[PDB]
Amino acid sequence: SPLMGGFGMKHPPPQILIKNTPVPADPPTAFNKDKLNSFITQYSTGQVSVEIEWELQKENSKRWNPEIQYTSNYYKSNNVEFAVNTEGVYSEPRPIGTRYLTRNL
Amino acid sequence: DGVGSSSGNWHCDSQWLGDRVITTSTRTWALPTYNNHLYKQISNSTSGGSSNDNAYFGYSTPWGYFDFNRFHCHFSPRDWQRLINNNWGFRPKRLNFKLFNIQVKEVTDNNGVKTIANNLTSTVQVFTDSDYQLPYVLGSAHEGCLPPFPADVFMIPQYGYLTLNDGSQAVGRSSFYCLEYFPSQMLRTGNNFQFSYEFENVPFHSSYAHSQSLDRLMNPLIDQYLYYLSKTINGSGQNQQTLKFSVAGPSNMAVQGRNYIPGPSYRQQRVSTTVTQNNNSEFAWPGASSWALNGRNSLMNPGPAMASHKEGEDRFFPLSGSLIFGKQGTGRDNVDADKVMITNEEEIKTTNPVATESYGQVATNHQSAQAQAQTGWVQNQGILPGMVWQDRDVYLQGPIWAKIPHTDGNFHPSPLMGGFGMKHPPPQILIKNTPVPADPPTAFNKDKLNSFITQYSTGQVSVEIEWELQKENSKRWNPEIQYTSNYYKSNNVEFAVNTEGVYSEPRPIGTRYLTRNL
Amino acid sequence: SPLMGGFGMKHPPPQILIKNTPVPADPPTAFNKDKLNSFITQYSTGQVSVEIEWELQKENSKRWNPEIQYTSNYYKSNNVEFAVNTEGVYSEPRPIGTRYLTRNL
Amino acid sequence: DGVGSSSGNWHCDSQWLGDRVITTSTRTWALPTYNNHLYKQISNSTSGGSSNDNAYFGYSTPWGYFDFNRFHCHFSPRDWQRLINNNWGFRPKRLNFKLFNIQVKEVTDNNGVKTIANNLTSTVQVFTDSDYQLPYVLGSAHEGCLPPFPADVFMIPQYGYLTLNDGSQAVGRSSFYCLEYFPSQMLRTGNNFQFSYEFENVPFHSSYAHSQSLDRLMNPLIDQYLYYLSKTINGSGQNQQTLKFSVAGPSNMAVQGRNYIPGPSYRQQRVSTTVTQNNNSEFAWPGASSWALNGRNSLMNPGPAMASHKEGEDRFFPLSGSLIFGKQGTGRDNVDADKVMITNEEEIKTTNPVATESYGQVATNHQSAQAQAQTGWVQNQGILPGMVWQDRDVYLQGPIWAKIPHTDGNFHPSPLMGGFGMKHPPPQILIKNTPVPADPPTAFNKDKLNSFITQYSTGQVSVEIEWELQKENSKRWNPEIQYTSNYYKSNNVEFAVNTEGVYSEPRPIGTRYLTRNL
Repeated sequence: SPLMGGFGMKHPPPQILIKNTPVPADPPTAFNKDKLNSFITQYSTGQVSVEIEWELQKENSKRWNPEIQYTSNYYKSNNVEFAVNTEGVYSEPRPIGTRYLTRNL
Repeated sequence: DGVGSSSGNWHCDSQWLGDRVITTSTRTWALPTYNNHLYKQISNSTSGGSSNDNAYFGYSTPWGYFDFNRFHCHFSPRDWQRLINNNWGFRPKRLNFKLFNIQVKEVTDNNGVKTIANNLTSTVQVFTDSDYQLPYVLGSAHEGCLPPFPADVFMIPQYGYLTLNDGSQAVGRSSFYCLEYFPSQMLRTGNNFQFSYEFENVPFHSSYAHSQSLDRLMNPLIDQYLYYLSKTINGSGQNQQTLKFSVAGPSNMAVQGRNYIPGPSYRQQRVSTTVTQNNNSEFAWPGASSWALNGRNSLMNPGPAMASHKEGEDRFFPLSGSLIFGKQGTGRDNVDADKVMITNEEEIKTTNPVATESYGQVATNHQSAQAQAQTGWVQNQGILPGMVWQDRDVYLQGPIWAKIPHTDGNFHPSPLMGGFGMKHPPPQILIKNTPVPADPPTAFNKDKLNSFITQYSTGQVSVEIEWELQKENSKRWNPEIQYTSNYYKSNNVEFAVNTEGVYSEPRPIGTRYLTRNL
Repeated sequence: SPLMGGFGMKHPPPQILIKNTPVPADPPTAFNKDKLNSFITQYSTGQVSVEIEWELQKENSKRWNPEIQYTSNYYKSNNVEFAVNTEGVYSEPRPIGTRYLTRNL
Repeated sequence: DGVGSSSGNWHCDSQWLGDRVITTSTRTWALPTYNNHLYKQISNSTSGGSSNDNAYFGYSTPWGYFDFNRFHCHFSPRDWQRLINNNWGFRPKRLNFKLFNIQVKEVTDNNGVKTIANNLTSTVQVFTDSDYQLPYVLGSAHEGCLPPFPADVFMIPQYGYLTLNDGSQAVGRSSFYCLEYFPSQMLRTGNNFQFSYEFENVPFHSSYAHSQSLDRLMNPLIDQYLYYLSKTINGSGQNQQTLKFSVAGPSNMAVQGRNYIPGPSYRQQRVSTTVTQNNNSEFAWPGASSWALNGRNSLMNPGPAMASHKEGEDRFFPLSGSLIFGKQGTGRDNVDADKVMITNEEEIKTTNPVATESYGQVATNHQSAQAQAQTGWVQNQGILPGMVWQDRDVYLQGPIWAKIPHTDGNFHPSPLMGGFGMKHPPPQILIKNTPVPADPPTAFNKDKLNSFITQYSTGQVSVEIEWELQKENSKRWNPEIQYTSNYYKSNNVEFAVNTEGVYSEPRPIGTRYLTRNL
């Protein structure tokens, strides 16, 4: 199990590598054997989509009293947590774990 | 399809069948980049607001939206005249919407001069809130709808929404919505977008005016078999108390028994358009009727459907009881009375109470030999069994529909500004230009990109709505009142363009000209 | 809708009425027309079971920030909320509503 | 069935097939009312505890539970002797459990005299935690199991559980379980209860002792083809440094290369049963090995499976390294050494390190002409590749199984007290007398009833377990060591009743008498 947290796999999702194909500038009219070092300045943009299906393990606890749950605080604040600021900057105000429900040992 | 092939044709026409009329309208739109592709938290603090009643909290989105929630977006003045002069009612049935001929442009500024060129590879994103998961802003009479004149090119309004607020601050229950968290179709210059919508069943709008009044439904020739107390004393002194009863008949119609009563009220202040009849004081906000929600006062505007004025009292209006439209070219702030068009609901005076009067009088004590009978003015009256009323009339330039708020209970959810109330109205159609980043640095930087190519998009939008008609079957002998243009000579034709090409709507047009019995 | 909260029905769950059948004591050996007023002192006990099926309306919100949720407080206390005391007394420490999730108006 | 018909028969026997042995045991039980039908919060404050290491928080339930997690509950001494003398291994396969002949009694006290009578209409509730939704208390060596002697009548232990605690207080993560929130069968005197359970696949228990040691697996007649550094200096002064190498052979077995090494360690303190060899100080708790969890120290007891003592050192034991059983009639607190039975694991000295020794020595520096080579005692050693070890032996009076804690990771989850570790062990069987209220008041009172008829229940319980056997196929020529009774005359027969009818187990019996190669 990865020490930083997560799922350890011998064959994880493969690395996806992307590069802009070089586009040479105008070459000299006389042959030169050296590799070209004059290229048209280029960059690329586009959209990327990733879809992941997750399997869930539902809880079947017989605990009587209510569990601890992650919840936002109703108390008034200048900004909504996990939202944008007045300058459009998105922020994550706190780390959120996964361990709120309980089960016996 | 391709760069050199049109993705749609210009459809703008009205087709009149027997019980149905199909309206089609096409417009050319322009969509800029809003908020520089950013979401921004907004509030009365950001806009400088100070009053508690106007405090708000919300977000402004980089998305635009298409709005066609005004009748003139679909009906020409002639079609509107035909509809109102030939039908007792109408209602929308189904909707067809199309986006096509997408054209995305890039703008480059060198020095005080801008050059515009096509960006054939850029995309525009469009999706419909068919599940109604976003705040609905089409239920407010906002600007930015399709122009009434087909030749006008219009700018797509920016989409924004409000959430729960405490002053200029938010609360934990406040919600933040990201419109990129929705699946949306991405369209290049060759692509088009279309969807169909079916209106939920709604009652026909009352495009008629009653030819009878609620207090004059009896036979004027026959007495009732019911009696009334005519006298209490002994006429022509002390100790003169003696009960009396008389038949209620044509000579005294006011005391006849009646099965139904006029609809509810919430009294408005009365304002004259003859300025010297008004009080010499500032009474707008103070004198206005209002309602309160969580400590915030909101103007009662336009409020319950009530008759604007008593017969012959045309100079008076209720302070916030009526829709006010602005004439062409009218300014935004503090314009004179001649620069606006004050609608009136005099047609519903036969069933609805007068906005500036008490509902009636109610007994307030027990009369006796020592105490004279006392009555009190009913300034507001709620719904009572046996009440009947007419809803507010709709107008050519007025709204068409509104979304019924998702609540546990509601009563007669006809929109108070006029139109058809629906739990599932036509969905919001949101559109945005996909950001196109400028040249990024050659060294990786984790910050989000803030340098983008200046872009805007343009194209055509078509909306087709099928309307169901309720024909009139009146046996009235004398001719009806009909909306008509005036033959008398004028410098310009009403509902036409001026010498500068400016289209104007000179007056609001209602729907209630034909008559039917009560 | 009931003003105290709940579901209003013209035909709600019917009233279930229960009574111990009277068991007369020894009657006199001579007939007496008066109704008997001497009965064996009795009481009854047993188990009662009620099963109710509830239909659920799931939430389909597009809200980005986390919702307000009912949660127990982790902070230490002498007793667990909604549990028994050292004397076996069960207690409900607070009223719990139903309105924590949010939706547009 | 009915009041006058038995709901089951007395089944108590052992059936020995070829590779399987089926043990059946029946006992008579008595179940009182616990906590007067109440759930009670318990903690070290309620019991008067003060130390941090012994602080706890939990609940005591009115439910009892059936426990048969000890080998003597199923195996008679003769059956145990056969199993240990004739098999190299064994493991449970399947389970059958029965409750029958339910008898519920009511107790009435008039004045210093109690009368007991049947209550034919009262019920007893039984259910199994097949989904393992309740805290598992069968994994601890608790009293209250079925008696080893079939004629003994036993009292059902009360069920209790512990949750998260901070001192004597609870936290928000603490859980409270109501056992009435589970479906349970209600049984009158005519009803019976039964269920079947299948043991999950577990390795065979090692009921053998190795006839070879891990350091003596080589051929004693042939040299290795590997060398060792025999000398470093120049024998018989200064400047005498010269490397040397020799063949590792039978004459020096300690330096031969080996492929596998003894298993892990965690050193224990050494205690002599000859009291005058021990230090004249109080060293129990202080001198003991421990581990810490959330600031609480818990004794390392019994800890890793390690050899109890070196060859011939029988008088010594590890301070908390071994299971300690009490002789019949032994008191609860501060009993002498002759009143308890100290188990030992000398059979695993061939593969496991000695509990009271260092694992070995490890280099702690770089030797040079100025610094002499230094080594340090490895007092605890974790798992290393190539390690082999034997688990702790099981005993006739020892535990059978335990529940593997539901955690993300574990290593070799064999219970440290001995037995078979299972993620899904035999489920807890919980039993309780249904409360029978006394006469209630004739006027309604909303408070829960606190006046109940004094009741207790009795009946028979039967459990049948099928065990799989691993037969021995040794080629050993000389006879093996076998467990045997001593013929020499004695006042009483071992594993029998006394003149007062008291059954006693005079010694712990292991399983490792047969031998096999390493």
